[PDB]
Amino acid sequence: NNYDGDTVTFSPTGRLFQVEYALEAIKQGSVTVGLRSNTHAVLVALKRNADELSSYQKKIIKCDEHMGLSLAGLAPDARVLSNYLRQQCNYSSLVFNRKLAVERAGHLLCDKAQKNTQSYGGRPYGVGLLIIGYDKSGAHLLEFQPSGNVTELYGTAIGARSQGAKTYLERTLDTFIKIDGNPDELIKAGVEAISQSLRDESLTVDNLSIAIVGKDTPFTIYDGEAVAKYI
Amino acid sequence: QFNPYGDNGGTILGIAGEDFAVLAGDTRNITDYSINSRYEPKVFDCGDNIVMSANGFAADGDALVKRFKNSVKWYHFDHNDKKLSINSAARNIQHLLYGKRFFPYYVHTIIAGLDEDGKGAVYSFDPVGSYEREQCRAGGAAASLIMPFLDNQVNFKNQYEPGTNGKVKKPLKYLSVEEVIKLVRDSFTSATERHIQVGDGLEILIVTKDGVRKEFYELKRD
Amino acid sequence: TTTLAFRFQGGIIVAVDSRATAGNWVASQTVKKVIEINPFLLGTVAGGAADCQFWETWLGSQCRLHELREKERISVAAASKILSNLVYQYKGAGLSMGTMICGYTRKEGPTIYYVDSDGTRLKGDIFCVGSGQTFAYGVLDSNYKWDLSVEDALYLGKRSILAAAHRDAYSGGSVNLYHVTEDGWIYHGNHDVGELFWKVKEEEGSFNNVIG
Amino acid sequence: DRGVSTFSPEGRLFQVEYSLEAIKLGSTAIGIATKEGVVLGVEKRATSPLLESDSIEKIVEIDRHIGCAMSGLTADARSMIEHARTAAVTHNLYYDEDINVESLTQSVCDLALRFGELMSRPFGVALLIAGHDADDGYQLFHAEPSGTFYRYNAKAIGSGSEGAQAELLNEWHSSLTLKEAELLVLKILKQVMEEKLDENNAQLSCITKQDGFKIYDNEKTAELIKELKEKEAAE
Amino acid sequence: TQQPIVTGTSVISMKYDNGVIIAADNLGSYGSLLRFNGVERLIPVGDNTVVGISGDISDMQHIERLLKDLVTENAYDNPLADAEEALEPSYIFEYLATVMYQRRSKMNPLWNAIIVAGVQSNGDQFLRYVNLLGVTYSSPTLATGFGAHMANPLLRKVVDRESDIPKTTVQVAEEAIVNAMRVLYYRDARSSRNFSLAIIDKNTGLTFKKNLQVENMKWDFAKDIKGYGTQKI
Amino acid sequence: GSRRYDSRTTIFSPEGRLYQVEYALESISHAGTAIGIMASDGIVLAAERKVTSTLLEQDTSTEKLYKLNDKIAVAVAGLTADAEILINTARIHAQNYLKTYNEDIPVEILVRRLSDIKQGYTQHGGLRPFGVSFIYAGYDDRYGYQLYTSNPSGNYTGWKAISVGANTSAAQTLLQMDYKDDMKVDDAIELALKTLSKTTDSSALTYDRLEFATIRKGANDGEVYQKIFKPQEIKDILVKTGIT
Amino acid sequence: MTDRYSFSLTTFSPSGKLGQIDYALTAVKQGVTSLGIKATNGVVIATEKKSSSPLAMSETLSKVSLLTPDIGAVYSGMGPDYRVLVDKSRKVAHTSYKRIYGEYPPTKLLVSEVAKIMQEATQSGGVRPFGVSLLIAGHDEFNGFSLYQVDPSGSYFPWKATAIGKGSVAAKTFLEKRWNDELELEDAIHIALLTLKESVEGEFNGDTIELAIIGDENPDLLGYTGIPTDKGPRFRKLTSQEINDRLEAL
Amino acid sequence: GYDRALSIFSPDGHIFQVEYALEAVKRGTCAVGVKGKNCVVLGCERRSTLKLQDTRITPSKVSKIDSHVVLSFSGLNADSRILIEKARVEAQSHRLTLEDPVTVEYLTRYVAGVQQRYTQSGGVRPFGVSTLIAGFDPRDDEPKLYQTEPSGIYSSWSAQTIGRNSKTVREFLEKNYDRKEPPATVEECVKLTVRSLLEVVQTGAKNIEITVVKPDSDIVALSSEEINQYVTQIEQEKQE
Ligand SMILES: *[B]([O])([O])[C]([C][C]([C])[C])[N]C(=O)[C]([C]C1=[C][C]=[C][C]=[C]1)[N]C(=O)C1=[C]N=[C][C]=N1
Ligand SMILES: [Mg+2]
Repeated sequence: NNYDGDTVTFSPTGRLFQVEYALEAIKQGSVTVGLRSNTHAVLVALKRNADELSSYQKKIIKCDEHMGLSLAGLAPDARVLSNYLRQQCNYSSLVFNRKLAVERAGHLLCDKAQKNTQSYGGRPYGVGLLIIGYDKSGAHLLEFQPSGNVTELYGTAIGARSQGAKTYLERTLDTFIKIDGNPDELIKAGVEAISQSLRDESLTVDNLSIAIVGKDTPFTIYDGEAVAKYI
Repeated sequence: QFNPYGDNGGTILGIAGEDFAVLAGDTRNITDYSINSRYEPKVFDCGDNIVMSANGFAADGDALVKRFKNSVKWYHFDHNDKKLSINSAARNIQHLLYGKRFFPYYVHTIIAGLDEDGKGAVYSFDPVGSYEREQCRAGGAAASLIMPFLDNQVNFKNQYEPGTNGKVKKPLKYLSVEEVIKLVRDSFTSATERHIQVGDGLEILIVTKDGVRKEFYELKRD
Repeated sequence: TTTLAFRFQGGIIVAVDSRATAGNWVASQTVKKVIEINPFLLGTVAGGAADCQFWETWLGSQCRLHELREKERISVAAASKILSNLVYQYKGAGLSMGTMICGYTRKEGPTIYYVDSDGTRLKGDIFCVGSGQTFAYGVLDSNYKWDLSVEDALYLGKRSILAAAHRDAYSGGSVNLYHVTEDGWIYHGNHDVGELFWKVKEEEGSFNNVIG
Repeated sequence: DRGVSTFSPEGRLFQVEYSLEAIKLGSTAIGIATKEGVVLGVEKRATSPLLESDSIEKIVEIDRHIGCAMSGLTADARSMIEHARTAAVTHNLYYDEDINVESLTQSVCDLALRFGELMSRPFGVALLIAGHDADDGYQLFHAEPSGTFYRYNAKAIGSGSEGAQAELLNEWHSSLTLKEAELLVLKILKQVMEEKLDENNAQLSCITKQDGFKIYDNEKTAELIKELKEKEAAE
Repeated sequence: TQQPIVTGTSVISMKYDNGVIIAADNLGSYGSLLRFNGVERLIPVGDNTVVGISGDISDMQHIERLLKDLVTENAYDNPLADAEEALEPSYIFEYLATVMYQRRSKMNPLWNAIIVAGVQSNGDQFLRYVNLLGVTYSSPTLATGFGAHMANPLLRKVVDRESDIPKTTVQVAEEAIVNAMRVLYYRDARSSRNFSLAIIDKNTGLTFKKNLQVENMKWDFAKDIKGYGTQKI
Repeated sequence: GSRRYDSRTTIFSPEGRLYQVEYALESISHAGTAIGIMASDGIVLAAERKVTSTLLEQDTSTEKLYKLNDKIAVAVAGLTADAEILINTARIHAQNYLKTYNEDIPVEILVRRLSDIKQGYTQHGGLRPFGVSFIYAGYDDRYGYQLYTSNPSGNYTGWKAISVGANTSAAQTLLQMDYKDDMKVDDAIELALKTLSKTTDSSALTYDRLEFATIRKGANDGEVYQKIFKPQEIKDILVKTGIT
Repeated sequence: MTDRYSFSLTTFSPSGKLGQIDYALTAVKQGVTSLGIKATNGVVIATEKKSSSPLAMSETLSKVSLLTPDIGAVYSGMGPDYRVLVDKSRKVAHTSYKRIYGEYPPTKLLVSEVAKIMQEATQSGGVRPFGVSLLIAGHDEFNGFSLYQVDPSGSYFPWKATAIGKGSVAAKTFLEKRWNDELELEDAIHIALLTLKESVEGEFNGDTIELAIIGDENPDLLGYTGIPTDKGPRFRKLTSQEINDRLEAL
Repeated sequence: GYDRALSIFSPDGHIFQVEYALEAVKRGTCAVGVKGKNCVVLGCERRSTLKLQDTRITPSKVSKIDSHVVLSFSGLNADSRILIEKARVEAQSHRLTLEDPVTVEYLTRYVAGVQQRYTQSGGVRPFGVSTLIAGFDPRDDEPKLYQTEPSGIYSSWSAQTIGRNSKTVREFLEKNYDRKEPPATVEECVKLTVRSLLEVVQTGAKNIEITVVKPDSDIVALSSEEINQYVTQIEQEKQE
C-alpha cells in the first residue's frame, strides 16, 4: 500500500511487497514441471505463444553439460540468471577442473537474487527457475524463487495452475523416484504431471518442451517432432 | 630479471587431405637439456570436429587451447548450438592471439578439420595472430627440417616427369589417409634423428566426417 | 616484400609478391598480400603480417559500417584516414605496417594512399613498398606512362614484382595482380615466379646474366 | 515519486507497460514471412503535406541479410539500429560469417531492460526484425522494450495492430509467394491507415537470400498498388 | 619481478601400482648458507593429496595458506565435504596451476616449482608438476631442480613408461626414492641429510613420514684418494 | 530512498517554464536596482545598496560592482555570495584567454561563458540555479563599448541602456524616454542617477546607499580606464547633478 | 550506501525565498547575543558564555576563536557548526594563502574564503546551510583594522560596529548612539561591556563573559626572539581578571 | 552524480518532460524555412517587446554551423547555444576525419541524436528547442531543409515553420507553396518567406530577419532596408 514503492521498504507486518509482486509475475507465467529419480532428472515445460502466427516462447536453457533450468516469468531475467550460472559453472571448470555442484549453484543464485532485494534503486528478479543437474552426488532438482529462497526437491512445478501438477507429484512421489535407468518412463511421468495443470488447451508438437540430464546423459533439450513420441 | 617465457620444445604437423585432415605432434616435453615428460599430449580435440595444437611455450599453449575450447562452448550458447566452422574458428583464434599483441602467446598454432564443403582444411598461425589456410604445414622446433620434405613429397615441388626434362611438371595427384600417415611418420622419424627436442612418441589425430580418431606411434627416446 | 600500385589511363594496377620470412627462414610462399576490403577498395600489406591483416580486416568492418550509416560507399580518402588515425593511436607501441589503400569513386576517380605505421599518409600516382621496393621502382619508373593499355600496365606491374622477387632475398613466391576500374577491382591471377621467370627471360630476352 | 524499475501489484514493470502504450500510438508496421522471402511494410504518416515523405525512414538496413521496421517513438530506435549494425559487423569480424537473425535480435533485446537509476527509461519503440540465415532460413522477429522477442510468421505493430493481426490471422498460410505477401501487406496497410494508401505515404521492403535486403522504389510500389486495386475489383 | 631469498631444493616423486610417493628435504637455504634445518616442504591437503614445493620459502608459506584456506572454503555449505565433494588432487593442482600462470602473467611470479601428488576418487594416481612460469606436465616420475637431473634418471630405471606402474610395488618405489635422496645428498650442495617422505596409497591412505635421514653412505674410499695427480703421500 | 526529498530543480512546468529559473528571477526582483548606460565615449554603471545602516563601513564595502579584468566590470543583482562564485570563475576565464591568445578577452566571449555556466545549472546536475543577474560593462577593439545582461536562465542580451533588480519596469520606461544615441558619459551619469532617484523605494537617494562606476576612454590616449567611485566621489557627483 | 543526495536541499520557493537560509537565520536569531566594535587602534569582539550546566567547565568551551595571529572570530547560533567552520577557516588560511604567499591572509580575503564555504553549503548536494552568523575581526598591513559579518547565505558585510543573535535589534540601536570614528580601543571595550550587559539575564562577570581584541602586536605572546620583522600576534583573548577590572570602572 | 530519471513514461504512454519541452518551443519566437529551386531562405521573428536593444551585438537567431550550413531555432535561447556549439564542433571533426564537410542531413542527424540522448539520460531534462537546419551539401546544387524537435525526431521539408503562431504560417505556406514549381529565384523565395511572417509578425520593421543561403558556401543576411522593400511591395500589391 504505502510500503510497496521500492524493495528497500518493510511493511508494518514485516513483508516485502516488491518481492511479493515479483513472485506474482511467476504465477502469471506458463506452467513448467521438474522431477527426478536416482539416475536421471527431467524438466517438462509448457511453452506459451502470443498468437497463431507467433512462435512458442522457449522455456528451457542449458547452463552446462551436466546442468540446466526451466523458467517461468520474465524471460529476460532468466537469461541474466542463466548467464550467471553458465559463468559460475565455467569458472569451476577452468579454475578447479571441477563440475559445479547443483546445491552450490543454488546457493549462488540465492545470494545473487538477495542483493537485489536489500539495495535501493534495483529490483527483484521477476522469474522463478527449476534447476536440474547430475553431479558427484547423483541427480538433483532445485526450485528457485526471486525472494532468494532455493529449495532442493524430488519434484515440483511453478507457473499458472502449477498446484495441479504439484499435487500429482506428491501422490506419485514413491513411484517416479524409483524410475532408475529408464529416461522415457521418467519423462512420461513428467508429461503426465504437467497435464494436470492444463485447461482447454492440450499438449501439441510445438507446444511441449522437454529436457533431461542423467548418469550417462548430457543436458539435452527436446523440441518439435522430438517430443511427438511423448504426446 | 624474470623471464616470463620458456621453450618446451616439441614439433607439430598438419596435412590436409581431399576429404580428411590430420594434425600430428610428438609427445616429448622438455626444458633446456632435460626431459620433463615422454608422454604429454599436445594435440587436442576442441569439439565441432576441430583439432588444435599450440606448440612452443607450453604454458601459453595450454592457456590458448583452454580459451579456444571455451570460445567453442560460448559459441554454442550464444548462437543456438550452431556448429563452429573451421574458417570461423580460425578467425576467432586470430583475435585471441592478437588480443595479446603486446605480450604474445609464444606459440605456433595449427588447427585442422573440414571446411563447409566437406574438404580437408589446415590453418596455420604465427604467435600474434596472422593466419593462412594451407594444404600442408609443420610447426615448432623441427619445422625447418620437416617443411622442405613436405614441399617435395606433398606438393611435388621441383619434381618433373621423366623424358621431358624440366618441361612438364609432376601432376598434383591427391593423397589418401594411408599415404599421408606414412609421410607423417617418416617426417617425425627423420626429425627425431637430427633434432634433440623431438622424440619419445608420436600422436596423430585424424579428422573425417565420421569424427576424430587417434593413432599413437613410438619414437626414439634418446 | 614487394608491393606496388600505380594510377594510369585504365584506372589502377596493384601488384604484390607472396613471400613471408622469419629471419633467413622462408615461412610461406603463398601469402595473400592484397586484401579485398570491398568490391571497390584494395589494401596492400607489408611489414608485420599480423598487424597488417588484423587492422586491414578491421578497416573493412569500419568501411561497411560507414556505408550502412551514410547510405553511400566510403571514399578512398576517408578509408585510408581511418587506418592512418588508428595506427597513429598505437604509435610507439611497435606496430609494423606499410600499406597502399587503392580504390575508385565518382568524386575522387582512381586514388592511391600510402599509409604507414609511423602515421604517414600520402596521396600519389605511383608507390612501391617493402624490402624489395627499390628493385620495383627501377622497372616501374623507366617504363611508366599515363597512356598505358590495361594489358601493358598489368604486365609492367607483374614485371616490376618479378624484378624484385629475383634480387630481393625477402621477396618472391608468386605475383598477385589486381586491376581497379570505374566498376570495381578485377583479379588477374596468381603467377608463380618459378615459372614466370623462365617465361619472361625467354620471351622478353631479359635476364641475359642468368643462364637458362 | 516512485522508482523507475518498480513492479506493479499484478507483477509487471510499470515503465515497460507504459512504453507499450506509446507504441500503440505509433504508425503501423507490418511484416510477413514466407519461404521465398520476408516482406516489411510501414505507414509513413506525414504530419503535413509540406513534409518530404521520402525522408521518413521507418524501414532500415541492419546488414545485407537483415532488415528492420519500427513503430512508436522512432527517435529511440536510432541507438538500437546502431547497436544492431555494430553487433552484425562485429560478429562478421570475429567469426568470418553472417550472424544469425535470432542472435542479432537477442543482442538488441539485451539493451531493452538496461534502464534504472545505463539509460533512464525503456525504449518507446517496437521493432520488426526480418532476415535470413543458412540455419533457420527466412525469419521475422518482434522485439519489444520488455526485453522479450517472439518469432512470427506474420506480425503487425502500431496503431492498427490488433485489427491488422486479425486480418493476418486469416490470410497467412505456409505456401505464400513473395508477390502475394507484398500485396497482402499493402492490402492490410490500406485497411488500417487513416489517409488513402499510395506510393508516397507507404513504403515496402523485402529480404531475399539472393538479392539481400532491399527497400522498394516508389515506382515499384506504385505498380503493386495498381495491381492490388485491379485484383480487388476483379471479384 | 623478484629474486628468491630463502630457498628449498629438490622435490622428487614417482607413481607405483596403488598410489604415489613424494619426498623433499627439510632445508631452507639462504644462498650458500644452510640457514634453516627444520623446514617442512611437503604439505598435505586432506587425506588424499600432498603438495611438494621447492624454490622460495616465503612464497611456499603463502601457497600453504592458500591451500589451508581452500579446505575451509570447500567445507562451506557442503554436507559432503568429507565424502563425495571432498577436495581432489586434480582440483588442488588446477587451482595452483591457475594461480601460478596468472602471477607470471602479471610479471610477479611465485618463485616455486610445485609437484602435486595424490590419489583421485576412483583410485587413479595423480602426479603433476607446475612452476613459476605456469608450465605444467605429468609423468610417471617427476622431480624439481637437481632432482630433475639426478633423481629422474634413477627413478626412470624403475618406471620407464606407463606400463611399468602396475609392476612397481610400494617397497621398490620407496627404496628408489630413498636412494635418490642419498644421491642428492652426495651431489647437491644445497641439500640436507634430514628429509620428509609421504606415501598416498589408495588402500592404506596417507602415510606421512617425518625426520628421515640419509643412511648407508659410502665414504670409506676417500682415505685412499691422495693429492690431485702426482702426489703419493 | 533519497528520491523522496528531491525537489527536481531542472524540470519544465506544464506551460513550458523552468520553475527554479522563474522563482530565482522573483528573488532578483527584490534585490537592489542596478543600472547600466552605454554612451559613445564610455559606459556607466550605477547601483543601489539595499537598506544600509549608519554603522556599515562603506569605503571598504563591495556588494554591487565588481571588476572582472582591466577592461570589463559587472553590476550584481541578487545573492551576493552566488555572484562571487561566478565572478571568480569569470576572472579565471579572462586570464585563461589572455594566457592562450596573448590578447585580452572579448567582452561577449566572457559573457557567453558565464551565461553557459548558468544554463548548465538549469538543464543538469539537480542543483539550484544561481540567483544572480549581471550587467556586464566592458570594452574591446572589435565592438568597442558594450553592455550585456545575463540572468539565472543563462540567456544573455546586448543593451544601450538597461536595468536589473527591483523596479526594472519603472526604470526601463524612464531610460527609454530620456536616452538618445548621440549621448555622452557625463549625460549618461546624470540619467543613471536620475532614474535610480525616482525608482528607489527609499525616501531619498544619498551617497551611502550607492555604488557607482564608469568605463571611459577618458584615459591618456588610446586606452581604457575603469573608475570605481569612492564614497566621497559619489557624494560629489550627486551634488553636481543636483539630486542632493 | 554512497551519498545519494546529489541534489540541492535549498531551493527557491514561488515567492523567491530560499527557505533553508531564512530558517538558518531564524536559528541564528535564537542564538546567544554576540557583538563587535571597531576602534581607531583596534577591534573588540564579545559574547556571553551561556553555560549549559554549572557542573560544566565553561573555560573549555571557546566561543571566541583565533583564526590567524591577527584575525579572530565569534558567533551566534549553533555552536557545533561554528566549531567546524573555525577548523576549516584555520586550514583554508594556510592551504589557499600562507603556503602560497608565505604570509597570513588579510581579513577580507579570509572572510571571503569562509563565506565561500558557507555559500557552498547553501547550493551543494545533500547539505543544509550553516546555522551561524560569524563576526570576524582582524588586522592586516595594507587594510588596517576591520570587522566583518558573515551570514548563512555566504553574504558578508563590513561593519564599524554591530551585533547578532538574541538581542541584536536593541544592541545595534545602543551601538549607533555610542559609536564614533574617534574611539580608542579601551573606549570600545567599555562600550562592548555596556551593550552586552543589556542582553544578559543572570551573572555578569569575567567567568560568564568571553571577550577578545585585535590590537597592538604582542611580542610577549610570540614564543621566540631573534627576528625583528616578527613582532607577535595582534589577537589577544582577555582574561577573566582583565574583564572584571574593567567592570569596576563601568 | 545526479542520476534522477526526469524523462519517464506516464500511464497513457506519454513522456511529459518531452511534451512540456515542445510547449517551450511553442512559446519561442516564430522561425520559418523555405527552399526555392536554387536557394534556401530562413526567416525569423524578433518580438518587438524588447526595444533599446543593441542589434549589432545581440545574438542573431540564425547561426552558421559551417560555411555551407546554417541553423535557426525556436524555444529556449540558452539551450540552443549548447546544440549549436556541439554541432559546430562535430562539423570540424567531420572535416578532420572524413576530409569532407558534413552533409545537411548528417549534421541534422547529429543534432537530433543529441536531443534524443537528453530524453533518456539520467539527471538531465530535454532541450526546449526545435531547430531548422538548412544548407547545401558539398559540390551539390540541390537545396536542403530539415527540422528537429526535443523528442529527437527529424525530417526534411519543402517548407516549414516552428515557434509561436506557427500553426497560422504553416496554414499560409500549405496553400501558397507549390511543389511542382517552387520559388525559381532568390527574390521569389524571400518574398514568400516575408509574406508568411507578415501573417503573424505584427509590424514589418525590425521584427523580421531574413537569411539567404545559396550553393557553394554563399550565405548572406539581409539588412533592414532590403527587407523593408519586400514589406512595402507586398502590401502595395495587397491593396487591390
Ligand atoms: B614482407 O617481407 O614485408 C612480408 C610481408 C608480410 C605480410 C608477410 N613480411 C615478412 O615476411 C615478415 C618479416 C619481414 C621481413 C622483411 C621486412 C619486414 C618484415 N614476416 C612476418 O611478419 C612473419 C609472420 N608470420 C610468420 C613468419 N613471419
Ligand atoms: Mg631426438
